[PDB]
Amino acid sequence: QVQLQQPGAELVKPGASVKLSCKASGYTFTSDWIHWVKQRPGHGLEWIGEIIPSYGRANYNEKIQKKATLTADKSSSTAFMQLSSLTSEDSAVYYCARERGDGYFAVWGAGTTVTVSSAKTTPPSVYPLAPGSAAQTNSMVTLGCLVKGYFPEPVTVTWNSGSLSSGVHTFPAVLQSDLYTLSSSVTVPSSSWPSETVTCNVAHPASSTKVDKKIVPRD
Amino acid sequence: DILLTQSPAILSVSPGERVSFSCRASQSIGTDIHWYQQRTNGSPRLLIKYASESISGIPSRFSGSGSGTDFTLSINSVESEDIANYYCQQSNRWPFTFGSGTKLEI
Amino acid sequence: DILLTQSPAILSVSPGERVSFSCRASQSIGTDIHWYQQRTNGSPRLLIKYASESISGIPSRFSGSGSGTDFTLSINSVESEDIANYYCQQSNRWPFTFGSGTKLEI
Amino acid sequence: SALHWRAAGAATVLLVIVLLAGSYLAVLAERGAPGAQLITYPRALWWACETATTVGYXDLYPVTLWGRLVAVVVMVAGITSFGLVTAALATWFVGREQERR
Amino acid sequence: SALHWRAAGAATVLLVIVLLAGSYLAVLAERGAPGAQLITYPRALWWACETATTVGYXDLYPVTLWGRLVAVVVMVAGITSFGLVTAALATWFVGREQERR
Repeated sequence: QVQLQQPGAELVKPGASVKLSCKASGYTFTSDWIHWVKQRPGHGLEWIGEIIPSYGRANYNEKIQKKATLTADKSSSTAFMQLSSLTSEDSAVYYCARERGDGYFAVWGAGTTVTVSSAKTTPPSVYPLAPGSAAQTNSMVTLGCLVKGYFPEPVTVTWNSGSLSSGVHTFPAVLQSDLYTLSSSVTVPSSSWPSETVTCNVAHPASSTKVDKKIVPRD
Repeated sequence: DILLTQSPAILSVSPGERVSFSCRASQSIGTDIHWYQQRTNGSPRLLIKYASESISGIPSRFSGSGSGTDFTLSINSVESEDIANYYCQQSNRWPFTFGSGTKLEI
Repeated sequence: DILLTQSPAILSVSPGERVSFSCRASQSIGTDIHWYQQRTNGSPRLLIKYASESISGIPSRFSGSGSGTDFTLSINSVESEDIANYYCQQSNRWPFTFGSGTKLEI
Repeated sequence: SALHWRAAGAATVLLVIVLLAGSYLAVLAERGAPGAQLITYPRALWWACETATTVGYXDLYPVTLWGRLVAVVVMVAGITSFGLVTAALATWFVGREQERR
Repeated sequence: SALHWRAAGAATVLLVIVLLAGSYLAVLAERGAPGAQLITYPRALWWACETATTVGYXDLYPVTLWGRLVAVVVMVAGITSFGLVTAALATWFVGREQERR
């Protein structure tokens, strides 16, 4: 069972503030420290700070401006990190990890994507991608779905609820006029389609809107 | 604050070969080094703790060695699932710190 | 006798930007470093003591970090009143010593 | 049974407790101080042991004000205890041999 | 009250005094010696504590002749004191249990 659960995404306007959370499960000891690591896209890991729930004390990275404030709630077993007065610089993926007071990070959270923009949330438009009537086929066939016009990142695309992970590709999004767009592809044995359904599950956390889309052949 | 240096930043190797990543500490830290793996769109995964100790659930292919200021994470016969970013982290002195990162390329 | 090196000697930055001065100790001194400010025709003014501790009466803009041999005094969003000479000083070993100095220029 | 004999054992149970709380409190106090090395429980426990016995090798020592205060308590507890067992061995030897006369 | 009990407490008050004068005198003696690290009061007090208890970690030690002499006095005061409390605990245990007969 996922040891640490964090909200998939958060949108914040410049100067505003957001409070990220991290709910823990599994064993819990008095010697547990919850850490927060910040990762900017294309870059590495940056330790932000730590807190010890059982006692409530936190420490922060001195080598960087203190945007974060750590707090813990023993009852609901949740650690929170209050980020304040944000800017484009504070935009990245924030991880929480647990340390048993022995120095290494045993388990990590999926990470919460934080975006600092004046833009407006927007669910993604999903469309099928079946071959063209004149497209001859080999022993394999390729399908896919087009997710476009959404904001902010990210979106999690799966094929048949993950039971088809093999032969899947989900290209990186491209930003334009305040709207990301990406495409995913899948390759199943030509003979297995459309005998066997192939759907595209798309979840957009920043707006709480999951949508599927069956991929059938054209007319 | 201990500075961990990882070089090179990108490592290219042939399938099945033996690859070695290196971490350089700015001062002796014992064996208080740990290694993490992060695949694309994924979160870090502890691979080796305390420089040599193996974690449960990690291919016997992964191993680590070193002490003091020089550490090495090796992969005996690399394969596709190994394409990712490797990081080291020290717990010798406060505050904990992370290496810049190394990308494995096949 | 501990030698504190400050480089560069002159730092030029744009209004509101974030500037960072550095002090290099010739040997580990813990966090026994302190920073001073001296404007033109003025006398030194303690800004940060023990590398990180903030002094009372100093803008929250000023901060310090480091330990061992590498130390940094930062200014989040520099402004005109900050144009002056910054110095570091160590109290780790006798005799106390001062850095050569760094001039902030906007 | 006998006072001295009980006070000794009580000193030993108390020691173990101080040793464990010492480990916890030391890490709690040291974490947050740049360069501090007394920052993980397992070694902090070993630090506590070598402090209570006074062998102080170190290979590890506190550097913050509260860490030092925690160190002072562990030192005294260890010295008091080890000293409360010597007095119990002296009471046993004296009171006993006094019969061998 | 009882001699041993009084001498112990007196040994403790005296200890605290030696600890403070030790801190003062150590800095006074060490300051002026190149490389000396026992040069500020707060840490000199912590040096005094770990010396009196004999745990000498270390992280700090005198290097001048007078600093060492001051160190010798603190060592002896701490050892004498801690040793004067053990003898008081032995007198208490002996004299007492002697009734439990």
